[PDB]
Amino acid sequence: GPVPSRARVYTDVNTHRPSEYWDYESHVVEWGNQDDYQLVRKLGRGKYSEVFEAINITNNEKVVVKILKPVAAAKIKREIKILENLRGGPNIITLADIVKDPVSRTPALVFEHVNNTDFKQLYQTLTDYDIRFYMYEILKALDYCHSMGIMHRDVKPHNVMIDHEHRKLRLIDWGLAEFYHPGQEYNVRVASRYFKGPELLVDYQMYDYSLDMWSLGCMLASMIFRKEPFFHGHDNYDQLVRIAKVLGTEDLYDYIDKYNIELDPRFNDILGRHSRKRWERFVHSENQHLVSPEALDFLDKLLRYDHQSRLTAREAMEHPYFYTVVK
Ligand SMILES: Nc1ncnc2c1ncn2[C@@H]1O[C@H](COP(=O)(O)OP(=O)(O)O)[C@@H](O)[C@H]1O
Ligand SMILES: N#CCc1c[nH]c2ccc(Br)cc12
Repeated sequence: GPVPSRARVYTDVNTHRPSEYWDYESHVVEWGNQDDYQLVRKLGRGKYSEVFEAINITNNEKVVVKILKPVAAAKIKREIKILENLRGGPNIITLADIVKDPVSRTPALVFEHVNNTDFKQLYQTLTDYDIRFYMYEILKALDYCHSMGIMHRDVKPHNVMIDHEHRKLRLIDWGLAEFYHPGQEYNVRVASRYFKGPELLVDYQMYDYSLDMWSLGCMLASMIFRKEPFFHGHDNYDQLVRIAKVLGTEDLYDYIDKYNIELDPRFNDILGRHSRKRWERFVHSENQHLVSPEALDFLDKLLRYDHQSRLTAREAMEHPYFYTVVK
């Protein structure tokens, strides 16, 4: 069957921490006062929660309340444990409180509020310098969570909040985040379609932190090339074909051969034969202002089929693309 894999960094983090750190099922939730929060307006609803803007009446400060939908209790204790483990880390959203919602009878997670810049405005107006600056800020959050033995598994632009006036970034939505344990087989049904790594698309379960680096590369490619999304699959199968039209099929077959993966036979009639395209193929007069040889080299080192061959978050921070960013 498939050849096993393990991360090339932070392999041992969870074995050297006390069991209390990663055994989220055993964690006893400390409950706050639901009356401290007055809901103001609904911001959104997803598959797993309803999100509200609220006010903490003990300090008149704005907060965001995520009222979880009735779902596997294991998923909720996992998100809480990850948020508590990462609290105070660089650019990680702060979990302010946990209360029992009186209406839903389910947990409501209370987060610090971010006066976030509209997503469309960020996509349309961030400059070359701003993309480098904010990518460096995302890498601080990713190296922190990876160093803490956690993979986000849902890196995408709507999960990165920016308050552009204050040059403040936060990585949010840790509901798909998981503890990395070497040799563990994970569910491939994670991440959003356009940001799914090849490991998920070929059904390789022994993945690691490097899935987040693929997702980050998809975000960067969309931003620098002005193509939303960069890999625009009609479904999870066509998603791999879209990747193969850029990275080529030969490196894809070498990847599946290395890990002794059996490709779904559904791919035999749709994958075709493609050569790798040079990154300059995607440059045009409307994205030239965001492209540089350092941006392309950095992107090339994130967007690799072999998850073990991608830059780690800490190696990425060393890249020349960031030399211009004030530190
Ligand atoms: N900490 C936060 N500060 C400000 N807005 C937030 C915060 N967390 C989430 N939001 C906002 O919540 C809104 C609704 O999210 P939603 O689509 O319901 O999420 P999910 O899919 O996780 O349920 C989004 O527009 C997002 O920007
Ligand atoms: N794509 C897009 C827009 C966007 C939302 N959050 C971001 C964080 C960093 C960078 Br760089 C871009 C974004």
